[PDB]
Amino acid sequence: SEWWKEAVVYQIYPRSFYDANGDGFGDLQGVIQKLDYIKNLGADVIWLSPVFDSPQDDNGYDISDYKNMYEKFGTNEDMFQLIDEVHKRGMKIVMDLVVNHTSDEHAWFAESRKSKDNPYRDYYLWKDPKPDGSEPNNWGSIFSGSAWTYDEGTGQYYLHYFSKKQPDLNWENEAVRREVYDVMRFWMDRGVDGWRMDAIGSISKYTDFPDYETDHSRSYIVGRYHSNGPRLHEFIQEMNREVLSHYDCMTVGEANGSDIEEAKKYTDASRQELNMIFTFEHMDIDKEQNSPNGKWQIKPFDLIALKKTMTRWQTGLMNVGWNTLYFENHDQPRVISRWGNDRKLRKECAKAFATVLHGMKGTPFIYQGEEIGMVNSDMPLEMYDDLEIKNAYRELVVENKTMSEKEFVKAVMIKGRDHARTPMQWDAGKHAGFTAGDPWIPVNSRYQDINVKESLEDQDSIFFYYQKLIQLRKQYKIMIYGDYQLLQENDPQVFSYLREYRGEKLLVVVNLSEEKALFEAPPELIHERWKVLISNYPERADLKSISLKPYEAVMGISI
Ligand SMILES: [Ca+2]
Repeated sequence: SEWWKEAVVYQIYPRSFYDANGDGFGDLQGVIQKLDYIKNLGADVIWLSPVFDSPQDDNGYDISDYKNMYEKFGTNEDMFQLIDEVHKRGMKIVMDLVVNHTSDEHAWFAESRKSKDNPYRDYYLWKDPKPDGSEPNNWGSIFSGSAWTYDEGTGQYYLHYFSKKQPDLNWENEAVRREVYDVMRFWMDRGVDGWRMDAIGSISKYTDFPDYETDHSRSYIVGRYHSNGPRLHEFIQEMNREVLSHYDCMTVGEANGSDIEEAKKYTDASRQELNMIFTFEHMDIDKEQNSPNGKWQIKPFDLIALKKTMTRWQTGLMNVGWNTLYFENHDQPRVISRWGNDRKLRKECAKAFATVLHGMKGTPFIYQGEEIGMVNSDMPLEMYDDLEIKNAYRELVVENKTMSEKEFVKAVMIKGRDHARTPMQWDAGKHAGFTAGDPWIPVNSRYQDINVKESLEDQDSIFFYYQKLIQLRKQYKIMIYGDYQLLQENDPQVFSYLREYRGEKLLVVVNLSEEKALFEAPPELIHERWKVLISNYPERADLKSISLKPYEAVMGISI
C-alpha cells in the first residue's frame, strides 16, 4: 500500500539534464521545465543527485554547505520552487543525503583542521602517523591511493574513503549525528519527501582502525572494514527514531558492501531502518573478484551470473524487506552498451533489459536517458572528467603498472561513470537541445539518432515501451506484490521467471543474447492461457513454447 512500494523513480543527474540559462551546466529551472516530460513518461518520484553547495571535486558528492545550493544549480528559492512544482504534479521528490563525508571546504572541516582544540576537531577522523611517519594503517581510498591524508599544521592524518577532498564524518560524535538530523529536518520540513543515502554502508567505522591482512598484490586495501561497521544499524535506527519516523517519507540507501543478509537488516520493516537499498552485487558480476585493478578488471557479461544474483535478491527479500530494481545510475555505464547490443539491435536490447527489470518485485529506478536507449560514448580518454578515472590511470597504468594503457582505455570505454554523465539528449539540434551554450562535457556523438524528439515521433520507440511498462505496473498489482520464481534456470540465453499473486500469474521471458533461443514452459504451466501484456517484437499468446529472436522479450498474464 505504501506509496514507495508502488512508485517508479526517475533519477535526475541535474548538471547533465537541462540547461535553462545557457552556461552549459544543467540547473534547477531546467529540471522544472522538464517535469512534464517525466510525468508523461509515468514516473511518480524523482531522485535528484546532489545540488548542494560543493567545489565539485566529485560532482556534488563533496558537500560544502547542506543548507544552500551550488550557485550553478540556482538558489534555495529555485529548490523550493522545484519541490512545489513536483508536488503540483502529484509527484514526490527524493534528495541525495551525503553524510558519510563532506567537502574539505565545508566550514566544519576548515575549522576541524586548524587545531586539536577546535570545536569541530572531532567532527572528522584524525589519527597519529605510525612512528615512521606513515599512515595509521593500510586502508585505501575507493578513488585510488591511501584513505589517509596528512595535515602538516596539526601532525595528524584524516580519513577519507573517497577523495582527499571528501573527509569522512565521525558518527561516533553525537554532535555530528545531530548536525545530520538537523539537515534532514530542514529539508523535510520544506517538503522533501525522502532521501537516497549516499555510501550509507560506510558511516560506522571499526574504531580500532585495524590493518587488513595481506598477501602482497597491493599497498592500499579496500575491503570489509570499509562498510558494515559495528554501529551501522544502531545509527540508522537512531536516524529513524529521531527523523524518519516523523515524516511520511521514502528512504533508499546506497548500501555499498551489502549482501542479501545485510539488506534484510536495512530493509525489514520491523527494524525501523530504511525502506529499500541499492546493492552492487548485480553490477559486480563483470569484475574479477579481487584484482588490484578493481572495477577495471573486467569480465564478459555472464547471464547465468546475473540470473543467479538477481534471483538471490528476489528470493531473499520476497517476504521481508523490499528491493530496488536498477541497471543504470550516474555511476554505471549504459547497460545496453556494457552488456548488450547498442547498434542494430539497440531498441530490442534496451527493451529486453527493461522487461527483465520491470517484471520483478521491487521499486524500479529509471536513470535519465535509459528510457530513450542512451549509449556509451566513443569520446577519447582526454575528454573524460571523472576523478575516478584520472586517479585510476595514474595508479594502475603509470605508477603500479598493473594495467596497460590499452587495457585501461578499453575498460573505461565499457565502465567509465562518464557514460552516464554526458548530457541528456532532447533533440537532434545543437548539443542535443541540452544547452544553447557549450556543455560541461561533450554530448555523445550519437545524439542525432537517439533523443527525446525522435523517440516521441516513433511509436516503436524505447520511450513508449518504458511508458507502457510503467502503466502496466500501475494496472496490474501482481507486478508490485507477486512472488518470484526463476524458471528454466540453466538456459544460458534466456532469463525467464514467474510472479504469482491472488491466483494470477505473470510470465516474463527475455532472450538476453543476440542469437535465437527457445523457451519451453515447465510442465506445471503448459495448460495456462495467457494474454500478452507487452513484447518488443510483433507477437502471439502461446507462451508454452516461444522461439525467441535476438533480444526478444515477452510478458504475459494468465487469464
Ligand atoms: Ca545552467
